[PDB]
Amino acid sequence: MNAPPAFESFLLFEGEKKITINKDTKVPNACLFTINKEDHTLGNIIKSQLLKDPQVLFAGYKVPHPLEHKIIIRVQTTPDYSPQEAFTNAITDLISELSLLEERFRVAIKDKQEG
Amino acid sequence: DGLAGESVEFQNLATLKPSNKAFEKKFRFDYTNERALRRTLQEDLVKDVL
Amino acid sequence: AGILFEDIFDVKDIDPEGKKFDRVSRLHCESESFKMDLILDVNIQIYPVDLGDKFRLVIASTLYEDGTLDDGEYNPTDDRPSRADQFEYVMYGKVYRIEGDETSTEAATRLSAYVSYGGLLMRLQGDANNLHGFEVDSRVYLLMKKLAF
Amino acid sequence: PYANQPTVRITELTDENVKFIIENTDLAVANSIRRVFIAEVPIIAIDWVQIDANSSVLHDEFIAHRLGLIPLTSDDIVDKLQYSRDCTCEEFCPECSVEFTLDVRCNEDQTRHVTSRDLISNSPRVIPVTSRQDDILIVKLRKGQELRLRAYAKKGFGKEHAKWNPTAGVAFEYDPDNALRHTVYPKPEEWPKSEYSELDEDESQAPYDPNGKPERFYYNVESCGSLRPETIVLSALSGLKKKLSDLQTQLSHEIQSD
Amino acid sequence: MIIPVRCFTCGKIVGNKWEAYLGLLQAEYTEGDALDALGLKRYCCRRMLLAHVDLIEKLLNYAPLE
Ligand SMILES: [Zn+2]
Ligand SMILES: [Zn+2]
Repeated sequence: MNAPPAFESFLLFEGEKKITINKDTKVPNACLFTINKEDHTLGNIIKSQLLKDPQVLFAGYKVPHPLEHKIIIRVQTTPDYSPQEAFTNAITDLISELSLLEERFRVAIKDKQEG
Repeated sequence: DGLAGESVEFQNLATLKPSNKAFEKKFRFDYTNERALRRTLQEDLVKDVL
Repeated sequence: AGILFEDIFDVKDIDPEGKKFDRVSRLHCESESFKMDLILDVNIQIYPVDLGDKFRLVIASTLYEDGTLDDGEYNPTDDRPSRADQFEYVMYGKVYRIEGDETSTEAATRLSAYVSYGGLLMRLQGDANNLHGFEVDSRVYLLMKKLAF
Repeated sequence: PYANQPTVRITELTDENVKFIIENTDLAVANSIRRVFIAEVPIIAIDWVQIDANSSVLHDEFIAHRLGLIPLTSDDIVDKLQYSRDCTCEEFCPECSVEFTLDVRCNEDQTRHVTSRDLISNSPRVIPVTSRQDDILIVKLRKGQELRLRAYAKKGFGKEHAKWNPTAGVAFEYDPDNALRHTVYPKPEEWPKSEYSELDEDESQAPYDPNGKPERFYYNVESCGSLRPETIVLSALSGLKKKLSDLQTQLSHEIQSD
Repeated sequence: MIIPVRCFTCGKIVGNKWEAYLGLLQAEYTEGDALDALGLKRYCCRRMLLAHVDLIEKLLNYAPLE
């Protein structure tokens, strides 16, 4: 009777923020990015892209509870490199790589048809 | 005894079932061999215990 | 300096009670000058070793030449000189037991340093003269390099 | 401190499935692209059934359940229509939905086979998979029974329900020879060789490789019939790009607000 | 009772194949060849034509009128 619907996994609720930044107090230059209504699709690629950057000292996400739709990403970089710009660069260059992959796949398909 | 059953742990009794010879050489603290005292205690205690 | 020990070894026997695990094995090595035993456990998978090979094992308390006694933490972003640049296999552990042939009157002549690198053990058994730099509850490194000879 | 330049090579292009290879990319990107292939792919499907007279033997909900699983071709319609939740009108508008109708009544003596062909759609291009192989049997009617109803179709993705799952099964596989030791075979000789394995028949598995990253990820996206496989790949990549862009915009707004 | 529309595990449409499966078994073909003649490679989708019971016929035997 109380099974949740299907739209509460991706659709935002009124008042609920898509992303929230929270600075950590245990170590300097460390913030936990909390993402709402998402899953491993949008966190694993960002985790790996952050891992590629050498200036990022720490990078990793988790799922507080599988039924609940939220992921926390913790990022810790060098003191001369804020984690906000690290996250922004990771997202931007991941977008660029995905677009390039799209373009290459499309040209490969169009060449494969009768060619 | 008057103790709760939660804060009790299994232990062993060192002075139970020795041999008479070993019990003497483990709980007597021989105060004659000054070399052992220098090895174990410091110089400012061997003279005091002697 | 911080060189707690330095000497050439050579391997004479590998897992003599039979290989138990699949990535670690016993290295019953021997010295060449100080004549001391060695029961080092290396990752045979990533760093294969065969019998007869010689290596320069150097137990050092720190990886820096100036010896600044690092606190202990992973900081890849570091441009300072590191002694590991001339070693193909470096590990980090903490010695936990220093057994020796002590008696009630005369001091020990042979000690035995037991160090555990987070699971990989080593017994550097030998005389009690060159093991003065080993104290219980202290961080140490390995810093070995196989010799081409 | 930047990403990589992946390469693509199609090995088999057909109208039912595509086998392509992605090289020089991270495992996480590959797995995410797979999961987007399965879950987050826009596609049209039946999601609102109005039953007026159902005299069949099956349940009233059974008809709707079966109708929900009937694929609908959306090669150039899914990109145009908008999600019904974000619509700015009332009732299922044709601009954001597609109407269907089914009116079959077994009059003759022989039993009827109500198939997907009976779904008369208002739009020409939004039809069940019957263009160019028999049709999806809905129910069987007998003399005296009938089934009249009309349904509307909307856009959705597999994350909401399995009706919007275009791909049948994605055969994701990387590193056919067990070179990275990501799996340890107790007896390698007892296992068969992967389809894409380049090693000879003598050696069982490739030797260990310490400094080696996973590359050359293989794909076998298999379309159910609604969307074309390459169309599925393009739509999934475009959706992932849109999600990344929205996340970047939200992060930028959050940073400026602070 | 009736053939499903899609395979539970995979998702491939199998609803439009029960009649064809019966016909191919009818002519001369046997099951082991009929299944791959229809185009079912994965073993997960092959249970839909082997394990399925066709109980809709008995239900249709109870015709309401005439
Ligand atoms: Zn509308
Ligand atoms: Zn199946």
